[PDB]
Amino acid sequence: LPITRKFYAFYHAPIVKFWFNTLAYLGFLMLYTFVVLVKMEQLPSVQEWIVIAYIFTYAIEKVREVFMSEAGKISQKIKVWFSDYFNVSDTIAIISFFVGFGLRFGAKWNYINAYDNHVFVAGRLIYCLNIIFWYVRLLDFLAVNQQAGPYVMMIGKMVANMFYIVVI
Amino acid sequence: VYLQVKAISNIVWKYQRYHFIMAYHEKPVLPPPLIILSHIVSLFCCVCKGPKLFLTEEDQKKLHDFEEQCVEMYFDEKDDKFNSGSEERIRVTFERVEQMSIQIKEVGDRVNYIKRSLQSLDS
Amino acid sequence: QKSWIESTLTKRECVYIIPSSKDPHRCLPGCQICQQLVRCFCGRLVKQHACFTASLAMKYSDVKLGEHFNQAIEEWSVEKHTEQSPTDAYGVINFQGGSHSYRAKYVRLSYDTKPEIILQLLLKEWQMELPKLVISVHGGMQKFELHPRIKQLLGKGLIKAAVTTGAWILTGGVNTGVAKHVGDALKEHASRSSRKICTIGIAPWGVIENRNDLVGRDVVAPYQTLLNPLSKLNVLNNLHSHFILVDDGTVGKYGAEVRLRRELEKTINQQRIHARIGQGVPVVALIFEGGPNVILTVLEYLQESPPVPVVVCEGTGRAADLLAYIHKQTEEGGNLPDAAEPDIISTIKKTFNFGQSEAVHLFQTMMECMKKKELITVFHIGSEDHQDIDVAILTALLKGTNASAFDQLILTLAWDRVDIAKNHVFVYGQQWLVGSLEQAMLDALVMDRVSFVKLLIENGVSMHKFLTIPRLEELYNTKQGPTNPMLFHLIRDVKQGNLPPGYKITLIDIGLVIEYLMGGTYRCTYTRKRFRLIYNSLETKRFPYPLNELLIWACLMKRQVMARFLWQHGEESMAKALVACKIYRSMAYEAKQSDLVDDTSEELKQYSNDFGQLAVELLEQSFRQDETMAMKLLTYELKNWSNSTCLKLAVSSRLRPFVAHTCTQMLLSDMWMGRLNMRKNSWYKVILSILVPPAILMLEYKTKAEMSHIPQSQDAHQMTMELPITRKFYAFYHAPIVKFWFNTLAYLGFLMLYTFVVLVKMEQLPSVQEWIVIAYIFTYAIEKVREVFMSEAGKISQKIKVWFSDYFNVSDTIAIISFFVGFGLRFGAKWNYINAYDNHVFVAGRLIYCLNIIFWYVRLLDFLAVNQQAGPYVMMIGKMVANMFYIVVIMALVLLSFGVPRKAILYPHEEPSWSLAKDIVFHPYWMIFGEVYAYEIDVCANDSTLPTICGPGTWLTPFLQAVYLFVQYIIMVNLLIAFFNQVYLQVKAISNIVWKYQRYHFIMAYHEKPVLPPPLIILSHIVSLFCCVCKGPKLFLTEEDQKKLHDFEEQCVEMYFDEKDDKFNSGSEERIRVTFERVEQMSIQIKEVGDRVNYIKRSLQSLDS
Ligand SMILES: CCCCCCCC/C=C/CCCCCCCC(=O)O[C@@H](COC(=O)CCCCCCCCCCCCCCC)COP(=O)([O-])OCC[N+](C)(C)C
Ligand SMILES: CCCCCCCC/C=C/CCCCCCCC(=O)O[C@@H](COC(=O)CCCCCCCCCCCCCCC)COP(=O)([O-])OCC[N+](C)(C)C
Ligand SMILES: CCCCCCCC/C=C/CCCCCCCC(=O)O[C@@H](COC(=O)CCCCCCCCCCCCCCC)COP(=O)([O-])OCC[N+](C)(C)C
Ligand SMILES: CCCCCCCC/C=C/CCCCCCCC(=O)O[C@@H](COC(=O)CCCCCCCCCCCCCCC)COP(=O)([O-])OCC[N+](C)(C)C
Ligand SMILES: CCCCCCCC/C=C/CCCCCCCC(=O)O[C@@H](COC(=O)CCCCCCCCCCCCCCC)COP(=O)([O-])OCC[N+](C)(C)C
Ligand SMILES: CCCCCCCC/C=C/CCCCCCCC(=O)O[C@@H](COC(=O)CCCCCCCCCCCCCCC)COP(=O)([O-])OCC[N+](C)(C)C
Ligand SMILES: CCCCCCCC/C=C\CCCCCCCC(=O)O[C@@H](COC(=O)CCCCCCCCCCCCCCC)COP(=O)([O-])OCC[N+](C)(C)C
Ligand SMILES: CCCCCCCC/C=C\CCCCCCCC(=O)O[C@@H](COC(=O)CCCCCCCCCCCCCCC)COP(=O)([O-])OCC[N+](C)(C)C
Ligand SMILES: CCCCCCCC/C=C\CCCCCCCC(=O)O[C@@H](COC(=O)CCCCCCCCCCCCCCC)COP(=O)([O-])OCC[N+](C)(C)C
Ligand SMILES: CCCCCCCC/C=C\CCCCCCCC(=O)O[C@@H](COC(=O)CCCCCCCCCCCCCCC)COP(=O)([O-])OCC[N+](C)(C)C
Ligand SMILES: N#Cc1ccc(COC[C@H]2O[C@@H](n3c(NCc4ccc(Cl)c(Cl)c4)nc4c(N)ncnc43)[C@H](O)[C@@H]2O)cc1
Ligand SMILES: N#Cc1ccc(COC[C@H]2O[C@@H](n3c(NCc4ccc(Cl)c(Cl)c4)nc4c(N)ncnc43)[C@H](O)[C@@H]2O)cc1
Ligand SMILES: C[C@@H]1CC[C@@]2(OC1)O[C@H]1C[C@H]3[C@@H]4CC=C5C[C@@H](OCCC(CO)CO)CC[C@]5(C)[C@H]4CC[C@]3(C)[C@H]1[C@@H]2C
Repeated sequence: LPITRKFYAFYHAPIVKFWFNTLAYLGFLMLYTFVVLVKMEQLPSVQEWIVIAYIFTYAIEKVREVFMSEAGKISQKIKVWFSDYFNVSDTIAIISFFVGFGLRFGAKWNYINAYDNHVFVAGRLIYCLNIIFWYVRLLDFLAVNQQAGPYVMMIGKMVANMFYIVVI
Repeated sequence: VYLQVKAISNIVWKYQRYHFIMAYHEKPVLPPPLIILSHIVSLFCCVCKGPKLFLTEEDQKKLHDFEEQCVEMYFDEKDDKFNSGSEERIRVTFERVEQMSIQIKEVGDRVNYIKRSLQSLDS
Repeated sequence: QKSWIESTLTKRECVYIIPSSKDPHRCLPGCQICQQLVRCFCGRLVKQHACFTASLAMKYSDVKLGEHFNQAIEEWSVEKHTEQSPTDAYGVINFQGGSHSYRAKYVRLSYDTKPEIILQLLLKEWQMELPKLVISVHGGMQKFELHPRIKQLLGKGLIKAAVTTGAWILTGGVNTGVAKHVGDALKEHASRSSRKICTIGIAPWGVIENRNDLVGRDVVAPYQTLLNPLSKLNVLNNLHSHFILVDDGTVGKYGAEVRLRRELEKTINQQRIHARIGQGVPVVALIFEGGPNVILTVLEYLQESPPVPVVVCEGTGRAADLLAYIHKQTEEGGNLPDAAEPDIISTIKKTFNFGQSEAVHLFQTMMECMKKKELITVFHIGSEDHQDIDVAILTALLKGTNASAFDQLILTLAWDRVDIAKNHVFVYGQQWLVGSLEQAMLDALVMDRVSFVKLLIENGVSMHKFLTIPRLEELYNTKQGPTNPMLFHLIRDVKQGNLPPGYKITLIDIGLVIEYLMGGTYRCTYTRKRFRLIYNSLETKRFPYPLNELLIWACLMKRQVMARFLWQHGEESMAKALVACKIYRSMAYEAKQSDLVDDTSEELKQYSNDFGQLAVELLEQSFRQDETMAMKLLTYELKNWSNSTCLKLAVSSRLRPFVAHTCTQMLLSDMWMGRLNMRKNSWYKVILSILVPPAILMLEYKTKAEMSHIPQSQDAHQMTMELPITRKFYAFYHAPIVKFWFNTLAYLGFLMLYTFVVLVKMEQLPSVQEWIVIAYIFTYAIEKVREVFMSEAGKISQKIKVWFSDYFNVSDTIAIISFFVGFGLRFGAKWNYINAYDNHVFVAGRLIYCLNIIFWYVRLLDFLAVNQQAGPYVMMIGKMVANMFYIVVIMALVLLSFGVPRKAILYPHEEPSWSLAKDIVFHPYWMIFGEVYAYEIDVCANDSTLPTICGPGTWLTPFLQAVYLFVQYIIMVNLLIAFFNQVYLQVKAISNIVWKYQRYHFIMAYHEKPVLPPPLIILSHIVSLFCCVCKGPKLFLTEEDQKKLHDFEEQCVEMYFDEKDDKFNSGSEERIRVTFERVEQMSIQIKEVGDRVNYIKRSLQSLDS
């Protein structure tokens, strides 16, 4: 196979698109985690800008995933993509981070001590909680394996079929 | 409830593996920090400029032949898996042996007439 | 042109015109209605002959104006008045409406076509293989009628003979004749849809119905099932596959059967039946009620050269009956009994409705038909006369056609059918040629016909006699069978890349493959200096044990069904099966690695575990007879398999169920004992007798009789050839159980000192204890080196690959290397002379000790697993740690899902630090173990240990943690419990087997270990070193005992088969099968009596009256 057709066949492989997103997402969770733990000044650090960039561009990937879906009438496109645990959890996590970035960038910043503007405080605690949507998503990646998938697909069927013991 | 959720959860997994693979098979190459490039390319050009199993007409026939034979076997095997089973051979055996009893005893009668005959014909 | 059919074949058709019967019927002016109706002698309506040149004559009436010598026309020359052109009717019938739509196919050619063309397209274009029989059914073709038994039974044969020989039944095609009748059989049987009989049934395009439906080039046809009551044109019969529709160039006419159905028959009989075989493909002629023409056609095949035989049938109709009728009257053929020589002509009259001049003419044909009664037969369904027309058909080609039993057999070989030859070739008083039996075994082996191998080896063909170098050597060099295309791969590997053009495989080569497949040091006979000589020189050119040499062939070339057959024969049955399990297991590994197409590996892995399961099932059949001899079987030097052992082969194939049998464990115990009888003695006494040497003299040992089944070294054999006091010590100390309890009590005296050093302070120089500690490890390390260099394996790269495939030999390497980093930095240091633990070098070297210790307590599981109860539980902790890696990663997301928000919400001023890598992982890990940090939740509360962490957002952590533990203590930690509880039997069952297997490698390591433990072992090293520079076990039998053991194996094999045959024949499922099949047959033989008895009654009601 020639050199030019020997790249195109790699990059347009599903396994490659996976291990080329995982290593990005696992480089997103290592920066976001860094932002969440480390203090946060008036303006986003280089890391936090890259964090917003992923989510934003990721959100666009989730819109185009809807409009260019197989389904027909939009009301049916908006009924298969929301019948998915992680596409809801993205919606909740993309909408929430932009409540967080809204109240974090959009704030008065007392200039004496942060965490004296409850607006600023709020927008962070949105970040520090939205994070749970993004570690839990690694089960979308970890379930690729023939051994791990099932154990991920059991934690739904054990949480569901024990609601009644847990009320007792 | 472990076996009966582990058996299912394999099947729900192997089913969801379809919707997952066939989403990367239409996903951009480039990940969601740099995907915006592949979006602008597709956007810019779609305003300006799924998979298929491409067979040759010869292979459409060879595959068509494959389906035909494989159907024919499915029936020819199950018919034998039924006729070869013991429960079925007991049924036939039973129903024969019923019929056999009949066609023997009527001979048993008839033979008893050919005997009392020859005991008296020539005498 | 794109189509080889019409590119080659052509269609003939009338091009001139010849008015057939000029005289018009009615409608006073002839001119129009004459031409409109009066057909050409061409065939169809004269007006229909388009073919433009004729149509510029049809314009007025015809060619050759009106009268214009009306007599002159009257021939329709089928070359001048009839030109041909490329075919435009060749396609595929679909038989519109057919109940699963059975298919066929058609062409349309000119009868002058030569058979080379019909044959080549048949086998190229239509893509078939040459058959192995041609049943050309030249019978009567008048839609005739039969009785059910002969409608039904006669097919049971005819189908069967043709599916068992891949035949091509060659009918007349049409559904109003012999074609119609075979279809009645073809459907009643259905051939269990497959590539069954590939019936041809050649007929014309002239008498055919719906010719216009299937016109066009390579075109599907809507050919329809027209059972219109009159329909002068006829349908092709249903079940017939491939058709030919030879267009003479005329509707209505006949003749497009014989011009080709002659040539085809001869032309197939001209071709070779198979690559190996060199006969002509057989032709057999079947007759269903024939006719005036057929009864001559019958005669023609009798008169052909080759004399193609015929098969007729009593009770299909006129001809088959009469040919069977005169077969009764005529005796010898030459006779005709003259008392009835027109009395048959009385019958010849009534059956047909013949006349007189033809009556003798039929009778004439009957004579030459009988003149050779030799090559013709009859089917008497009414009696037991060679039942099931198969045998008659298959047989008839052998009885009549003069051919040697070789030439007979070799045909039956091609037809994969012994039952014929078993009862019609291998019959009484036969002229069996000297080498024909041999030359046939050459063919049955290569072609994979085990059934004829069995047949020939029964009738007498010694493998010892039929197994030279040249014979055997080419059996590899054949493609004429189910070849493994992988054998050529392993060869080109061991040649290191070399690959000549044709490459005659030599027996040097097969040896080097087996040396490579069996591994270790397995030297085949094919590579030894002796055999290398004689191979470069060519009964001394024979092999002693052939079925040991073919069993390799049958397995290298992946011919399982041959391998098992060649296994039950011969001798050394257990050994052979375990070699096969290694070869297949070894080919599978090379297939996976070196792929080219479909792995065939699971095909081989199934082939290994089949043999490898016979050995296990052959052993138990020997362990249940005499457990003693069945332990000698596992140990006697084989001498045909590289001086190896029936057990060292199982271990080589990782065949756990054999080493984990209860005979391979009672032997290993008997070696674990040694010369000790530890069923009387007790483990108390050994531990005493070690620390009390003179208590050895009160231990009850075993006699040389009780150590017959126990393989020994040379020296112990000598101490039993040449008990005294001096031989009563040597037998103790050189016991494996003693070498164990004499190392444990050292190692357990090492761990009690090392532990003392680790805990107690450590001054500048090692204390007496720590010197003894170093001594053990050092001398122990030497024991681990010599354990490698003097290992069984060959090339060092393989010695350095088995000793590192062991959990504790790695852990030693890590622990011996590490302690000498520790002793290096502990002895090699400056020692501040004010306080230790102020030299980080010294500190370091200790913490190496205090951590290396974990390698040395964990090793007591190598000692504790000796027990039959503890071993498994030790061999489970591997299979539970392995098969839960994936729950435990899910348990680490949840940990950081919680640890990152909490350290973010509670400590919101943290500069970058390494503490942000502990405190996101630290407390959330100790929560899994029930430490809730209850006075650190709700840090703003009044009972808090963290009243300074109170700030914005810190009310969220009680919720996160609630969610956390519900996952990490109720969902997930109780998912483990449910994991283990449900994977317990299936790991406990295994872990027993993995333990009982590893007990081999453990015992047989003390059986080559020094007596003296790793503090004092250095003495036994220097002794062996000093002397080896200056100066495994064997089961020593006497020649008499080699025979008694040989007898033991023989009988035990014979029972294994004789028992399983009865366990199958005694089972209910099998008795139902027979009962069923009998009771079917019984129904038949009763009801026929029920008939017959009903005739003997109506008789006697009227005879005397
Ligand atoms: C695929 C489908 C699923 C995904 C859905 C995707 C859509 C996501 C849905 C989003 C809807 C959620 C609400 C909007 C977010 C802001 C809300 C907010 O509080 O704003 C604040 C900031 O408002 C500003 O104007 C300043 C900061 C810039 C706004 C950036 C947010 C919009 C980005 C959206 C990009 C989305 C596009 C993504 C690409 C498609 C207003 O409050 P404040 O000014 O801070 O208050 C000052 C108070 N003080 C003066 C007393 C201190
Ligand atoms: C910084 C962070 C701040 C926020 C933190 C707080 C986060 C709170 C945590 C939230 C937990 C989120 C996980 C649950 C996801 C849904 C599960 C699912 O898919 O169920 C089912 C969806 O069934 C349907 O019928 C589809 C529509 C229902 C969607 C449910 C929306 C829940 C919204 C909650 C709003 C929460 C928002 C709260 C916050 C304002 C599964 O599929 P199905 O049943 O087969 O689908 C029907 C298909 N069918 C008809 C063909 C069969
Ligand atoms: C006091 C505390 C109380 C407990 C608190 C809450 C804890 C519990 C969680 C609560 C979250 C709310 C979602 C509940 C799930 C609903 C759906 C379900 O049950 O199963 C359904 C799918 O299930 C899923 O898609 C998700 C299953 C839940 C996973 C929980 C997250 C684990 C990791 C979080 C780590 C966080 C750690 C850090 C936290 C800071 C499947 O059900 P089914 O039977 O197959 O039905 C058919 C489905 N069908 C319609 C699509 C065909
Ligand atoms: C079967 C196969 C598996 C087993 C493998 C068996 C082989 C084992 C493999 C071993 C490889 C591991 C490395 C070698 C060990 C020393 C490393 C080290 O740090 O040395 C140190 C001591 O160096 C000295 O020279 C002083 C002490 C004597 C050296 C004794 C160690 C060698 C013994 C080996 C006997 C092995 C043979 C055993 C018998 C066969 C160097 O550092 P330092 O001088 O302390 O630093 C001073 C710094 N300061 C001045 C600032 C304070
Ligand atoms: C944050 C903490 C996280 C947990 C920490 C880590 C803890 C866990 C341990 C980690 C150690 C790393 C080794 C893991 C084992 C891998 C191999 C395996 O799974 O099984 C394999 C063998 O297994 C063995 O030979 C060893 C099994 C592990 C025993 C663990 C030590 C127990 C005692 C420690 C006491 C320490 C107490 C003191 C501590 C100071 C068998 O697997 P299989 O399926 O049969 O496959 C076929 C094998 N075949 C190829 C040979 C044919
Ligand atoms: C269940 C049966 C039990 C009862 C039910 C009754 C329900 C009624 C509940 C009512 C809640 C509202 C009243 C409280 C607000 C008053 C103000 C206050 O104290 O603020 C405190 C914040 O504390 C909170 O905000 C408390 C938590 C609010 C959410 C409650 C859970 C949602 C319902 C359940 C759903 C969950 C989802 C489950 C997911 C699976 C601040 O005070 P502080 O703490 O001292 O810190 C400040 C210190 N500083 C100023 C120095 C920095
Ligand atoms: C969105 C997807 C992107 C794709 C990812 C790649 C793009 C991301 C690339 C670069 C991003 C950063 C560039 C800007 C400048 C960085 C400065 C900085 O932080 O320096 C710090 C290192 O860096 C960190 O501590 C944070 C970044 C590295 C670790 C986290 C991400 C790694 C994973 C992603 C990559 C591997 C993937 C792994 C998984 C497969 C060092 O400084 P400090 O720690 O402050 O201390 C210094 C000492 N002092 C303070 C005393 C002076
Ligand atoms: C930057 C430099 C490069 C290195 C960076 C990257 C390092 C590596 C990255 C990740 C760690 C795991 C690597 C193992 C992959 C092995 C291959 C494999 O088989 O993958 C499998 C799973 O494929 C997955 O992608 C599984 C999920 C991993 C990504 C998500 C993070 C989960 C780990 C974090 C969780 C928190 C734990 C936190 C712990 C502190 C897919 O194949 P298979 O199942 O074998 O398929 C079977 C059949 N088949 C083989 C025929 C197809
Ligand atoms: C490598 C393998 C070799 C084979 C092993 C045998 C060879 C090893 C032989 C002898 C080694 C010691 C000889 C040197 C001098 C010892 C001095 C000493 O320590 O005295 C102490 C006893 O001893 C101990 O406390 C440590 C040694 C004995 C216990 C640990 C090993 C026992 C196991 C091995 C043997 C049984 C095996 C059991 C399991 C099967 C007593 O002094 P103290 O404790 O300091 O207190 C005194 C009071 N004072 C301080 C107030 C004054
Ligand atoms: C110096 C003065 C003398 C006293 C010192 C010596 C004392 C004794 C030494 C050790 C204690 C155990 C002794 C039991 C032995 C009984 C005999 C036996 O059957 O052994 C078995 C196991 O053989 C072993 O060797 C098991 C492992 C013990 C040595 C390693 C230490 C593990 C225990 C410590 C771990 C740390 C725990 C910490 C706890 C605080 C072997 O035989 P079997 O399984 O019966 O075989 C079944 C079939 N058969 C019978 C037909 C063949
Ligand atoms: N290859 C591959 C592959 C890749 C990813 C996945 C994960 O698939 C996620 C989808 O799987 C769906 N899903 C799931 N998801 C399991 C799950 C999701 C999230 C979490 Cl935190 C957990 Cl504790 C478990 N369970 C389902 C069920 N019981 N019935 C039907 N659908 C289920 C869910 O809607 C979600 O959208 C599965 C397979
Ligand atoms: N008789 C006897 C006898 C004596 C000792 C042993 C101990 O086992 C020794 C070997 O056993 C091997 N082994 C083991 N060892 C188990 C083990 C070893 C160490 C530890 Cl700490 C633990 Cl938690 C468990 N598991 C194996 C497996 N699942 N498959 C194949 N081999 C396995 C391992 O390589 C180790 O070297 C086993 C039997
Ligand atoms: C998939 C998983 C997602 C979460 C996670 O794993 C992978 O992502 C990782 C990224 C890590 C951080 C990267 C860089 C640094 C900088 C360093 O700066 C030293 C400065 C100074 C000290 O004084 C030198 O002198 C401090 C540590 C820190 C913040 C890491 C902490 C652990 C983190 C958060 C890891 C976390 C467990």
